[PDB]
Amino acid sequence: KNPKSDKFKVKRFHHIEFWCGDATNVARRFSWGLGMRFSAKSDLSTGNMVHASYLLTSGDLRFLFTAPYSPSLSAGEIKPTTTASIPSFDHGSCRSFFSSHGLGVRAVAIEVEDAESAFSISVANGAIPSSPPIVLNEAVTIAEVKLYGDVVLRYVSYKAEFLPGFERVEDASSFPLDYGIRRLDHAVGNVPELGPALTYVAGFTGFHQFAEFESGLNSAVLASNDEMVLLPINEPVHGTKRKSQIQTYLEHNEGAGLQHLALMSEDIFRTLREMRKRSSIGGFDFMPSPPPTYYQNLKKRVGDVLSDDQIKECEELGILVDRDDQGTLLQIFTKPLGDRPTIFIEIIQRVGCMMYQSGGCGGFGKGNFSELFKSIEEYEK
Amino acid sequence: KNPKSDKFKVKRFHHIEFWCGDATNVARRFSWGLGMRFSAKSDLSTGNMVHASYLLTSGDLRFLFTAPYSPSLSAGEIKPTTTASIPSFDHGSCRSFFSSHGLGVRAVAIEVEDAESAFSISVANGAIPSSPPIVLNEAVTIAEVKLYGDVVLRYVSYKAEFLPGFERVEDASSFPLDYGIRRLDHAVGNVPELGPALTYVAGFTGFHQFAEFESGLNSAVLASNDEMVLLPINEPVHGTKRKSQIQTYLEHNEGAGLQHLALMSEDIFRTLREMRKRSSIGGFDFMPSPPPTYYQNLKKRVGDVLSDDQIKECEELGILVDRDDQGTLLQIFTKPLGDRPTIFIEIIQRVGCMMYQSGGCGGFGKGNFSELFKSIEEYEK
Ligand SMILES: Cc1c(C(=O)C2=C(O)C=CCC2=O)ccc2c1c(=O)n(CCc1cccc(Cl)c1)c(=O)n2C
Ligand SMILES: Cc1c(C(=O)C2=C(O)C=CCC2=O)ccc2c1c(=O)n(CCc1cccc(Cl)c1)c(=O)n2C
Ligand SMILES: [Co+2]
Ligand SMILES: [Co+2]
Repeated sequence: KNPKSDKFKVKRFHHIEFWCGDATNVARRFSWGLGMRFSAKSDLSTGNMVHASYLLTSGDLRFLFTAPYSPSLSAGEIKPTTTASIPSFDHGSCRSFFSSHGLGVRAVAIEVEDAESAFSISVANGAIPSSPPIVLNEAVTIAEVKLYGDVVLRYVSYKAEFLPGFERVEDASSFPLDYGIRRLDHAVGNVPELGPALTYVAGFTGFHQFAEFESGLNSAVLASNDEMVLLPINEPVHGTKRKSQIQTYLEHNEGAGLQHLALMSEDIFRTLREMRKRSSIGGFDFMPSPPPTYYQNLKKRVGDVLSDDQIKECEELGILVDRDDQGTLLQIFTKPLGDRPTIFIEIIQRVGCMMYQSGGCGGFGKGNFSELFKSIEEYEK
Repeated sequence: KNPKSDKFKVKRFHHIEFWCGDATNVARRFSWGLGMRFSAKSDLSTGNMVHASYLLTSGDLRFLFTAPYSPSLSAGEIKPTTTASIPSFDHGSCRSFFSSHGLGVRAVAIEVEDAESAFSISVANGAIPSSPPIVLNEAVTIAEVKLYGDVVLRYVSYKAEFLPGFERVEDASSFPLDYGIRRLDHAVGNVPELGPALTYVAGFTGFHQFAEFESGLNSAVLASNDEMVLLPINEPVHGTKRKSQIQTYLEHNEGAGLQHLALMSEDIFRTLREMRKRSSIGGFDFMPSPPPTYYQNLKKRVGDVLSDDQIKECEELGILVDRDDQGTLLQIFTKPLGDRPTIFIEIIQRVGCMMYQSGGCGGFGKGNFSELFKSIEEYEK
């Protein structure tokens, strides 16, 4: 059931912005590790005396890395005279965010028809304002409201190239890396209490609960009208044998924040080959692979969807597989992206639900908590 | 002339420590960009609840990357009960350093016979204490005094593996990269006033001025007894046509600090091939190459030292060449290592001065200011 109750017209995930201490080093690491091309910049070389911002792209996926310069460079500016390309940016907010949380996501940006209207309606329906709508060069409107913790939901809308004041990156420094990642599938928050977080966000968006079919968490998913903007939220379950990983997150993150970003690949096998090649030479590590019993058990679970060779390829790469009543999901998780055991990345590919492919086809892999548990006890023998 | 006036016995550069916002991402970028192996760690997985510290090595060169965790993880500790592996580390100092200066060098560490004695004698001769001598697991003593700005000179001494509490890195995550870098040749500070900085440092070390043979700077070099610890210092020259790059440093760095690290390669040609291969896929960029007239002029300057093929190879890679009365220097400079136009890296190889090779053979390339200027006007034609 989908009541299509969005209170404003939402299109797609537009970008994810990381707040960094040094944007250069994070962006270059992420570019090599994920196969994303350097596409735009806003920094000293473009006249921005406030913040350094570098954009990586792979398909429709946009990762933005931003860090503050010394406030002294812009001490004479006021907001009417600012050289920042992102008017919501604040030196003090950025430094406090990074000191409190370490490296992580500041903004989940969705593209909307009308960012001023999206902001107004949101705030009229309980959203905590974070940055009022601002029109950039009469072409792009950007607005921000609080999502959870210190993460904002950012609305962007275009009259008709990333943002004004950003410049396309020079051909020489823009090496066309590509490991097959194409778009952001979903973005997941960790919170202390799922109920109040769900009520708040669903309250100002009109996003509906996405139908779902001892692990330390309860979770629910909010979705836009066409279920292409997907925002799951987790809360810890206390009192378990193994301490909840959601609670460990909240502790090391200093509270709520973005837990993982799930990136859709058009060929998860090639993506994982390419990423695993680079794990130990500057890229990303992956969680420990499931035992072979897990892949033995795949024949019964997904033998109508994956061949024996396609299953062996999953075993080669540590890929996980889960199933809805509608589709099949292949997924794998990286180790944390930075120093703290907080944010990580999920690579996914979905099979089925053709009409184009409907959002969320195959679910989010929650059946893999049980199957992993079973397979490890089965492998123990 | 070398009076060998060291006030304590100094051995060699031991390591360079960067203070970071996220040590993971800087270290992984540096590892790939410079061909340095992950060798040791001190972090949550080793019981360190205070800071994440990752060590990269290439030959004798040691780069340490450190960032603070949330203070809440260690809120119950006191210095007698600390889990930090580096007792001088302070959350507030690290955050203030990084917020003020961005990514850069906090510690220039030299190995000495006796770090307690080195500290005491230093302070008795005017050094500003920064961290008193502390004995780690009865095996290693570490002490720190102020060098310039917020950079410390760190003394380390061993009774007889990097530091106690650091663990050797797992074979799988320790990929044996190597582009030919072997040791730190020199470490260079930028200051507002060269005279008072020279007097201070030479005053508490007994380091002597290293003999030297419109560019925007004045500089001098301090050296240990065998001239293997080399610490040049720059000050800006004001009132030039082109604004001094030293002054630009001081402005963007919020004052004095480490300007560049010069890394000796045992094969500068292979190092630069390997680094330039990776410039646009996560590694380091290099300053713009000199005009072809510069390499035409190399035949007259160094034709007795480099063949025509070895010169063409310099032109291929943008390598610079300078000459002492004693030796020849090949050098090249990276673009800034991070967001701000502050710290950069120099790759060098020295030819001559065999006895082993004496320190500083060939100088520091100050003749290349004139030769670059000449060659660009010559290329203009
Ligand atoms: C993130 C994630 C998802 C996911 O995407 C997600 C949503 O998108 C929607 C909300 C529910 C939800 O979880 C699905 C399955 C997962 C994981 C996962 O993170 N992990 C490792 C956990 C782990 C493992 C070992 C020790 C610790 Cl402390 C912790 C798993 O095993 N599975 C099976
Ligand atoms: C760092 C450096 C050295 C060096 O190692 C050093 C010491 O170790 C000892 C003290 C003197 C000293 O300088 C030598 C030569 C250099 C550079 C250099 O940095 N540069 C680029 C500068 C530059 C160029 C263009 C615009 C701007 Cl704003 C700025 C050069 O050209 N040469 C020729
Ligand atoms: Co997920
Ligand atoms: Co130098």
